[PDB]
Amino acid sequence: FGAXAXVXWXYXWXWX
Amino acid sequence: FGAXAXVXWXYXWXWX
Repeated sequence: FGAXAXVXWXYXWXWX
Repeated sequence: FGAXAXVXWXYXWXWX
């Protein structure tokens, strides 16, 4: 979750 | 992964 990877920001779901 | 939850910063493994 959040800023890095998973869901949120960076790598996976949500946004860059 | 990273800043939020999972492994890294915030909620789960690593650091606050």
